[PDB]
Amino acid sequence: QVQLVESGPGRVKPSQTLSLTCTVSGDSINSGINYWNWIRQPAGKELEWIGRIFTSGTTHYNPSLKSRVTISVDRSKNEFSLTLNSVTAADTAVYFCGRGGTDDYVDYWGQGTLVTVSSASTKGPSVFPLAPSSKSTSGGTAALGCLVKDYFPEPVTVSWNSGALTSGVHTFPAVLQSSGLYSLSSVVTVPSSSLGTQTYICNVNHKPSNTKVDKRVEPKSC
Amino acid sequence: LCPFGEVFNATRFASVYAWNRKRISNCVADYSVLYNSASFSTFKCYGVSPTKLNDLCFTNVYADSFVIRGDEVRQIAPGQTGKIADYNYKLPDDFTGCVIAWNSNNLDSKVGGNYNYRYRLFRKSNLKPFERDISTEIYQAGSKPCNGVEGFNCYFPLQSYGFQPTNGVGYQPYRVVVLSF
Amino acid sequence: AIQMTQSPSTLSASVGDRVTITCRASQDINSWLAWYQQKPGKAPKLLIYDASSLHSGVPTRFSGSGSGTEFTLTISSLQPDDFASYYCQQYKSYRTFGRGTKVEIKRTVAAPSVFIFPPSDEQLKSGTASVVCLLNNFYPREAKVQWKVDNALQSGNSQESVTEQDSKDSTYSLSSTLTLSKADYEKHKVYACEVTHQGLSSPVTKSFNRG
Ligand SMILES: *[C@@H]1O[C@H](CO)[C@@H](O)[C@H](O)[C@H]1NC(C)=O
Repeated sequence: QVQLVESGPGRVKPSQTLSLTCTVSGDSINSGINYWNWIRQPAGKELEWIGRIFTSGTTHYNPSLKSRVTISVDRSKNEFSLTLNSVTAADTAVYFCGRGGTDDYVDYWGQGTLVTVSSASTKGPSVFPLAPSSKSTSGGTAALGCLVKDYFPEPVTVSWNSGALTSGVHTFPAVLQSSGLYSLSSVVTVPSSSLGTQTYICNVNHKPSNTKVDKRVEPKSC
Repeated sequence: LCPFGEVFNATRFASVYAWNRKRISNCVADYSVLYNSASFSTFKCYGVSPTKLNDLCFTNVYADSFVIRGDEVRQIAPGQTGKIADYNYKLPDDFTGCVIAWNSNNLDSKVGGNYNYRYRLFRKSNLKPFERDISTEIYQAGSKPCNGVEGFNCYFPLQSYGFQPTNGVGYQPYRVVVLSF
Repeated sequence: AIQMTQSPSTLSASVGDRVTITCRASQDINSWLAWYQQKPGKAPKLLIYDASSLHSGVPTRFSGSGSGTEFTLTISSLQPDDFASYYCQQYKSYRTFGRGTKVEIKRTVAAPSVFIFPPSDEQLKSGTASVVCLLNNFYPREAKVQWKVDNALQSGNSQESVTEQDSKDSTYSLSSTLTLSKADYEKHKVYACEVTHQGLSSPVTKSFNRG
């Protein structure tokens, strides 16, 4: 079957030109009746069709992006790529490529790549403990966690006790603060009777900055 | 009952180069009830009378459906020449059937242009009757080989009708159904 | 452009129910519609095209109907694999998508466990205080988190985050983070988040005094 893989820099700067390439394997780009598409999906929003390229080179664009979008084909490498210039912060989204046997829908899709648009460059996160207190204990169950604050770009990965603790873990989706930096919190509910006998360590990993932090969360009596 | 409704009332039609064909047998055919609507802008039978179908028993009925331009509907007849008759769909000289075409500007025309419908523009020879050519090989109109890439003397063999609702009746899409008895 | 209005926004269902999702076009699109399914984090999957034609490999419990301006995707017997989001795309004039419909797992009303975390001393040394309010394992998703600082209602300095529905107990978790400067944090004593939810007869308030 047709397999499509997206590649490109995920940290383009504003007003620059975003470029992404889709590697087509299993089927040819310059033969048959195929419509090689680009579709983007902002976080928490619906899909938006960018444009298409037919196997003959003819392109068709979403009218809203027609003036900024150019989709080309590299027939030697059997790839097709998308260029979006004058990029603003509203172009941050997950970009899929896809094949379609018609100029109507898309039946094959790629895994999708994340492209972030911001002026703030890469920054590692600061990990702060969410200590379990009397106010953070309801009955025999206590709540503790870690605050992964002020990092860029997405994503971070949080595990507890190097993966030995998974039950009751709630890692919340990050929120884009007004400072252009992402913040995230990961919590876990544990029995109250273990707050001094069991060690709880959140393992924060932010590969875009090569940051690895192990934060030990201990209770706070006050 | 014969599934003539599926052929005529199909939501999507085929391109003329890859024309659909549906074999129809072993059923009761409402022949005289096919031409009860005034929607058909072209109804031409060759070799059979459209009124004498209800009293005729046939072994097979082949329904060939596709979409072409309005000015090219005149080519869907025996002994015709052009681009649709020579490179896309060819009827034999002793053709025994009926050609039914109607304007479909509502469905097969889109504001930004409907590019799903295509026709074969280049071919080294004419088609034999009822031959379907669906190859997308780069046409070498000239000396140097093409190696699968278009350039000088190398062209893509399938052009698309830019179907828009603003086009004249001679360039609007027409859905054709060729019944062969 | 043609605008696709999809209804309902969110939909609660149980395994085996009959799910109906409607899509409405701003103008006549004939039968040129498509239906996609998308699970969080993965690529969309094509279900229906031409409004009623099933894509190859799609289970037969999916069915598409409607033409003109009204379209309906119907799932006869819902299954755990079908809990995802569904989009309708027209292709009458270019390609426009609807905002989508989420099919969630229905369960009994569950009240949230409310926790509150003052800012750590390590963060306060940086000059910023982040107060975290946690709502644990509730249903339905609708919940209000009201911040109160010295009994003054706060708004404009807090952000929320909701987890996807847990695939086991079908509950949601919410994390609301209040952010002040260290100087502003030391201007007040009482910090509280007041939680209102269907499973709570009266709003629950967790609070601490700075110190
Ligand atoms: C197509 O459907 C209509 C009803 O919507 C029917 O009247 C007509 O006869 C059908 N077409 C044919 C060729 O029977």
